[PDB]
Amino acid sequence: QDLEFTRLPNGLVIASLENYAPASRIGLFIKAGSRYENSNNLGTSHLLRLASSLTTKGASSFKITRGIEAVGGKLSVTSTRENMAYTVECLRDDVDILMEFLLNVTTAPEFRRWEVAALQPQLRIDKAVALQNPQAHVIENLHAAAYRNALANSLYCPDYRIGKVTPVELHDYVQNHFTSARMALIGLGVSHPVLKQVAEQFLNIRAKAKYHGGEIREQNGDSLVHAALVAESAAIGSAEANAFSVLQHVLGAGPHVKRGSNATSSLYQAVAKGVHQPFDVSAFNASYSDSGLFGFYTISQAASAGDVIKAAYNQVKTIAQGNLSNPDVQAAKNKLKAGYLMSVESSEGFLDEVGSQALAAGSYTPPSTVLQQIDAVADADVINAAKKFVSGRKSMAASGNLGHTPFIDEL
Amino acid sequence: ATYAQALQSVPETQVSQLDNGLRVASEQSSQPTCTVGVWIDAGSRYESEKNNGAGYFVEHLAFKGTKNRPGNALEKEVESMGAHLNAYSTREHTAYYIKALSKDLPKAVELLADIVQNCSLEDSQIEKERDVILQELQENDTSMRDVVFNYLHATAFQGTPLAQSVEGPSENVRKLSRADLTEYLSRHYKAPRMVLAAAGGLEHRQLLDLAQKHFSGLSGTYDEDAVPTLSPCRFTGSQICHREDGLPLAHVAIAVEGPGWAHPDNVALQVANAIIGHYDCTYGGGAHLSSPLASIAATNKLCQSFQTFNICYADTGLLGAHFVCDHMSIDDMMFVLQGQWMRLCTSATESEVLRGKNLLRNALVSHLDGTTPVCEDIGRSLLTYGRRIPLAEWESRIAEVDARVVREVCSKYFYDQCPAVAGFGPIEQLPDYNRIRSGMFWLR
Amino acid sequence: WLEGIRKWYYNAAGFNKLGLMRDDTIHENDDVKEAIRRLPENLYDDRVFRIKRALDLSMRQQILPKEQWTKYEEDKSYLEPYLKEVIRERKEREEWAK
Amino acid sequence: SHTDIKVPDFSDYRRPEVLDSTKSSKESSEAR
Repeated sequence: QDLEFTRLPNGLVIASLENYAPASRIGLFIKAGSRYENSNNLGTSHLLRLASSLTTKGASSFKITRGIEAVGGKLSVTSTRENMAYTVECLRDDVDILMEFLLNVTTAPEFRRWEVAALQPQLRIDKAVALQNPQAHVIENLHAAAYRNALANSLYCPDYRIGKVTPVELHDYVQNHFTSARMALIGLGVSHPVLKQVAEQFLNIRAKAKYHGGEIREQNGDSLVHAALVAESAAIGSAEANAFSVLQHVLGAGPHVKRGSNATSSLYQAVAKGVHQPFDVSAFNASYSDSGLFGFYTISQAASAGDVIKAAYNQVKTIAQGNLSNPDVQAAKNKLKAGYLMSVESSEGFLDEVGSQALAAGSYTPPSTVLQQIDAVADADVINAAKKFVSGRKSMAASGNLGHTPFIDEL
Repeated sequence: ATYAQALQSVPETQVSQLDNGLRVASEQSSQPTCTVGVWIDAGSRYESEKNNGAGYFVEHLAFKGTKNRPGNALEKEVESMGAHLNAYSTREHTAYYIKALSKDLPKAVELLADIVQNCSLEDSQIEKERDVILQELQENDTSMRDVVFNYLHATAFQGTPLAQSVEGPSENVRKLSRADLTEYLSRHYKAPRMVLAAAGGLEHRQLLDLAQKHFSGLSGTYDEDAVPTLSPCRFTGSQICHREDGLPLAHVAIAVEGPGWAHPDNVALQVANAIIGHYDCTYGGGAHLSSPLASIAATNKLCQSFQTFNICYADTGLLGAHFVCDHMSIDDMMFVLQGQWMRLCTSATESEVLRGKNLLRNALVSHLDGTTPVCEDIGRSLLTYGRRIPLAEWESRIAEVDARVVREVCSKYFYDQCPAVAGFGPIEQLPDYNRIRSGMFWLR
Repeated sequence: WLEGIRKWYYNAAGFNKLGLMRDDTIHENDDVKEAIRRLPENLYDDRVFRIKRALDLSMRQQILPKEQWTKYEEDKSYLEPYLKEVIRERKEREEWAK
Repeated sequence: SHTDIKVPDFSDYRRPEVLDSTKSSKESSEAR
């Protein structure tokens, strides 16, 4: 079948693709990420990721939990700095139940304060777990430096707001962003007019990422240095941004082979020529509706990172000068064509690509057309892309034992 | 357009076989991508104490050069095509596979020959990866989870190969030879014991033309007694208690003897585990969850995590659970965990069984989403069961379940049995095995 | 008339003579503590004083003047809105098991 | 390491019915 798609006069979107799968899948995306938080109501969105499965006007927290598990369904939340996502899974004989539970969470939650207060310390858990993975320190402390207010906001609540988030801020945040204009309802293995029936019946309701640059240095006790160095980018959808996406793979954005030596990654090889001590490196490419970021992510030892980062910085530098050949670029295209299609292979990874476009575009982009956009990329744009990285103002962030780590200006 | 009618429209699986004994299968879909790989009936179970770790050691060098694609030349063709490449190994089974596009099939198959067939195993690389794997063991010494299961199999399956690890001891890693591997490869990698299989946007017929092109050259025969066979292995009831108070948390794992792959009561048990479910401290349901174990654990904070596993081997397996908890909270868990098992052995209701069944339905469906896990399900099922089972037949087997089935089956394999137990960390509070064993029955 | 009878019974009971309200007196119980826990700090911290004052009276075996006694029409049912909620939650837990 | 950990021989103490590593203990558990 083909992906249905439309829009409501209230600005709401619907899609549908009856894949004939046994298990349906429905996902309500939205533009209510963490960038929409001011300095006052921080940690709000982290509470909302957990505020699902709470009391509603349509049902209680107990009915929701068991009513889902009785049919063996699923309920999961995903967030980005821009977008949020409420998603379900179930069998297509059980769609109508999960919707009634889904919308009561989204549309009309009550957020009774005691349930909220019992939920606050869960933040300390979900945060500190995900910060075991050291990248989450770096990336969060990185966006705090590159950008000022909006996209610099953390997905994860800071420590001082714990037990201070009110229901008042939530309902405000609900009413201020959970609007039909910002939403995009999506369903797979499901018919189109059903979601029309649901949305018309129920969902029919009512800052800038200013770049600054800078640097963070989180000295900690750990033998490995985690570090990143980036510059301002192009927003998603620009052909300019596709050039970075190509440039990302030219440098090598992680191994394709298990335990491979990353033979084609110009960075990992360029570092290997200088360094002979365990390391890792890869291309970082973040994109957003207003802006994005590009550069590379670093892992090294405490007494060798100062060599690794310079080598990566020079490899990008040579490519900006003009040192780049077509087949190298053609290879990165074949990678990018693969990275996209392999992402949307599953129902889930597909589902993220559908509504992201739907919120960021007035229509779904078929993947075949995306492949055409890849081929449209010129090698010179990829070079001018690298020029921006070198010439543009930088943003930096690290964590570890920084006894030998340089700064921006030394690079 | 119901659940059953979607099961009806599932693509039927193709199969075939080469003259040299090799098996072939596939599933066609409308995807632009495709996953293809090889699945072997080889692992550490087939290994002796002196070649313990070989099958894991080969996992490195298979992607480090061949007779025709020496060195890293192999890696360059994969990354050139944008595909991925991956491997894994188990105590029974080993698999290499490629994740690539629909058009790039004939090169994917081309490599999987040259990987299996012509692995040069360069002596320089043999010594490099020797150092690497000793570095991996030091890392896996910290992955406390992997330690427990490795300790667990050591005790359940004493005096047998299954007690071994996939990686084997560091000694054999140091005391290994090229000759030991050529013996291992020339013995086990035979077409009859192997499987090629795929899934995605391809066709079965396309796969055959490449199999004969490449895989016709395999050794489809062997000497009178070259290929070993697997006897049953001796489960035993035992405990291992690796005390380490310096570490802040306590991993635990208890289990019993399992049926095996092909035994039909595996279905009923996957429900029984699913009734108990699984938990981490990140799940937001908390007290209101259905599994009264998970409900209690989130309430009283008896733990940070637990789960329910059923590892299935050729004619036996492990059945039990894993859990993490503070050293002042173990005795409470083993008193509730065993309670739920004995609860089911004595009295379980259709509602919660029905709750468990609906979970098992979704897991199989949700697990089969993507060309990769599908061809995994093809590969091992053709090795374990000999065929593949479609979801229609799984559902049919589920349909024959009710409360009566669960009470009986759990009573066979939980009630008053001699389990295996494992611990690692401040396990001082851990009940001694006669108290564990005391709670494996009731006085009711 | 019954309203007049309800009123007389209230004064006959006498927990107005100790300045208490009705809901201050209810039997401590699982469904109740849940409801009490959900009270706000203002209303709760008032409940504690209405009680601790009353106990200080019964110790002395005294009461308050008529000017401070609780009036029938002023008998606030501050706890029932939260309590009837809890009992509803309980019956769902029971009904869900059945 | 942890993989170097192996159980010693208990066969001096094991019951005679369960001294064969190659057989399934279940068949005589009912008798044991």
